[PDB]
Amino acid sequence: TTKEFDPNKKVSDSDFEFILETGRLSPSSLGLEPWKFVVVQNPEFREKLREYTWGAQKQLPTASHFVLILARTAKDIKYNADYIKRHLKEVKQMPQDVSEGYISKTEEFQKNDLHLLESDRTLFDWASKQTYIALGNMMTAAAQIGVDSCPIEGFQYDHIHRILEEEGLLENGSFDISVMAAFGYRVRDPRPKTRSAVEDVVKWV
Amino acid sequence: ATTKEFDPNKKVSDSDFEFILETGRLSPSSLGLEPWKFVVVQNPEFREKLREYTWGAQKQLPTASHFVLILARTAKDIKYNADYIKRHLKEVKQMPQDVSEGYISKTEEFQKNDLHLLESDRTLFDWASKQTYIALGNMMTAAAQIGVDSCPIEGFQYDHIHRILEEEGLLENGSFDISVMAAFGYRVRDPRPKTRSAVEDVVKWV
Repeated sequence: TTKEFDPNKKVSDSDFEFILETGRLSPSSLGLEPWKFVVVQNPEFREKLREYTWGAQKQLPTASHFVLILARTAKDIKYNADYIKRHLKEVKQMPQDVSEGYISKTEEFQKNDLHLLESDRTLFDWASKQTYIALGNMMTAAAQIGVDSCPIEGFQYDHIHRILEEEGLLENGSFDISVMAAFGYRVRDPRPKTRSAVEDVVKWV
Repeated sequence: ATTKEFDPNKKVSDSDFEFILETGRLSPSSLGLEPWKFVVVQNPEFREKLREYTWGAQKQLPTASHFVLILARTAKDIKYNADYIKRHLKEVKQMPQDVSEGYISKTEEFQKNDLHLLESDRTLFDWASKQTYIALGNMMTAAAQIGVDSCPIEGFQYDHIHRILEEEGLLENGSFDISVMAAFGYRVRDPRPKTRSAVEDVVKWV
């Protein structure tokens, strides 16, 4: 938990590549990797975002690196989307017949196991969940090399969506904003962590 | 790091598993609400009841050293005006009554207007569930740091799993619902190497 960074201490290229790499190598439901990591270093772009990111008033100006994590939309991660076909063939190297079975399974999973086809937002939120795995792993990776981080949800979706859309970063409706993340070196010690009593959040069966 | 099957005769030590569980509990959450519960299911009978409707853990449930159900808080507890939040801010975060009133107002504006979380009970639940996926990742990474393999599991029939957890009393009068499951143990063999999109396809710099 850091809210503010040292604006003059930058995470090295190769430390940041390690953070991004732990994101890329994160697991995802069905191996679909329904994410994109947009690293926003451009000062002016940060300032546009900051106007609608109440939760990053200090983080955006000071962060060494700032990441928008995008999740795939229903357009791309519904069972029968082309993104999934390309993904299974080109990344997972799945034969055509193996991929047909995999897609069938994906279909049954989405429709009847988790009821993801209720709405386009339900599918989006499923893909977004996968991005929170990457988020956690990227923050943990950072911490392991002495790099502080802050997850950021405090933004006005409508504005952020507009800004990213105009910028072309959502790739004709393939993506939407999932969550943001600032990385850098803290300028002060964090609030000491408070957490629920162990017996309130753990039960053994 | 992708394991579908474990050694049923190699158990994670209580101490090693506590390290895993603790990194989960210490995970960050939006607004610090920690909207989760970790149910560790070691009872082989209970595993078998889950297994009947958990297609995605046919081999994991029998063989895992440890099996975890991660629950998320429902609309009942993490809607801005819910009592869970007041108790949480007061008793865990030690917020003065005046500070907590402001925090709740902010939570309300955040949920209604910033992220549109009150579109349905399911959208609000899915927000809390996303917090649980942070913990899930952290638990998996912690495991890997100490040589422990892990498998996340979404491959289950919601309706059946919900019913089973509900009947067992684990959802605490609608306070929780199933978010995601996780198996922990020692692999029976090395996994294939990971395939992933090339870095230039999933990273973009502005």
